Amino acid sequence: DIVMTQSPSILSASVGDRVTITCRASQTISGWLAWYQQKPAEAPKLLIYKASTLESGVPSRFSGSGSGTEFTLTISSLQPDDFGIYYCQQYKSYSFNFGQGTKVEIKRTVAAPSVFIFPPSDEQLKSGTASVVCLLNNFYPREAKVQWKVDNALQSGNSQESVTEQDSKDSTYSLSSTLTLSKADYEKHKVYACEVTHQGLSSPVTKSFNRGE
Amino acid sequence: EVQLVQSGAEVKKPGASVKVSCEASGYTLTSYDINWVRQATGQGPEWMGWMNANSGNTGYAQKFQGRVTLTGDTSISTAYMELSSLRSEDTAVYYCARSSILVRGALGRYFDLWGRGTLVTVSSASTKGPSVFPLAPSSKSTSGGTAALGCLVKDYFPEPVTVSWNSGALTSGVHTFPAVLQSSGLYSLSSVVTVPSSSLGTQTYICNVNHKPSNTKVDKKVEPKSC
Ligand SMILES: CC(=O)N[C@H]1[C@H](O[C@H](CO)[C@@H](O)[C@@H](O)COP(=O)(O)O)O[C@H](CO)[C@@H](O)[C@@H]1O
Ligand code: NA
Ligand code: NA
Repeated sequence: DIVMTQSPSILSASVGDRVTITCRASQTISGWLAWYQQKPAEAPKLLIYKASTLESGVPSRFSGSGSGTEFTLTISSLQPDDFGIYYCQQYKSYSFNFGQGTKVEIKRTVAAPSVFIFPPSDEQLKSGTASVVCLLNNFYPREAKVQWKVDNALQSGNSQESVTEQDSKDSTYSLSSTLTLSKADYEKHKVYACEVTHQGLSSPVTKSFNRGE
Repeated sequence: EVQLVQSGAEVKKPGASVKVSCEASGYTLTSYDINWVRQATGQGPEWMGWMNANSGNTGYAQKFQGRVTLTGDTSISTAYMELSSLRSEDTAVYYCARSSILVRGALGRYFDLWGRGTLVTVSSASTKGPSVFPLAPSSKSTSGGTAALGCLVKDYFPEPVTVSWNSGALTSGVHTFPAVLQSSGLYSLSSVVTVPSSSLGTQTYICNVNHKPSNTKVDKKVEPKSC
């Protein structure tokens, strides 16, 4: 095997920036190197082969260089659809090794989240548990603080968050925060509130409902 | 169009074997090599082996010695990968990928076409189908002229679940979140969509949930929240 080492492991750049990513081979591989872009939930997709040949249909902004043990992938003008993980791969010999990737994150202007709240469904309550969902949609940067309040009491230890990958067109994120309670615990209170703090908001936004309205 | 179509996600107990299929469409399977590459989320892809469907010749990476078998059925343009004596650490997404038939000993094993991947999970835990609940639009799920709605897909094992909206006709504005692992050891996720609030009442919104390990296919029509 030939060990492929990539640098940096992560980078953050703005649309229009010139980006370079390097790949080092543990021993010479001549020009037998391919580059791929992997977008979320997708297989890697070929960009370059033979260190510098552009695969048909790949945008002209991508280019590759190097020989032997040191290789570089250049994106001349970074676009929102360029976010993802980039991998180099040697094909000089077994085991046709890939590097550990360079994660490319897109930077953009601050975008405040739009906040939505969902009470539990009547169907779920029938089954004995209440899931309350708070959605923070299409915001930037990813850092956001969500606090749950039930009858104004601050909650702790009964919620989970999930954040999406960056959007391929507008580079924003979305986030869900789900509060889970038993039907008995849910029926003990009235006011269910989701409080959101984010750089794009002048002051925290609260979305709330009263159990039954 | 040229495609590689893979079989669905599977769950297997440790020590068992899994066999994934890969159907070539739009090109003749025997005119190229077929390769298998796996990836566990958080790591780089790991190439497993190659097969020439015309000659019956194969080559495997040393890491998979005596555990993998690549076979084919040229009559149905299908390649197969069987991985045996499964271990928890074999949990990964398995891809099939096309490369050129090389003469001995020319170079060119890079991948110009890939299947979408098959998640294989290795676990002793019981398979559990999800419960699907509506995230109904109400006066509390609007932002100006926009309404949000969705489906909550709760308590399933193992991953993955897929969600489509209106049988794949609705994709704009959809966010299907990455799953969370609950304290129970079961997963959960939500899929949401933002639409005009003026659309509620004329448009129909149905989430289509699929959990292949439990053979669960659920359609849930999402309507304005009951008061
Ligand atoms: C007709 C045929 O089977 N062609 C395969 C070729 O096979 C030759 C022998 O004909 C050898 O090169 C191969 O038997 C070496 O195997 P290993 O990798 O050392 O286990 O290998 C290439 C790749 O080398 C493959 O593209 C190609 O389909
Ligand atoms: Na071998
Ligand atoms: Na080779």
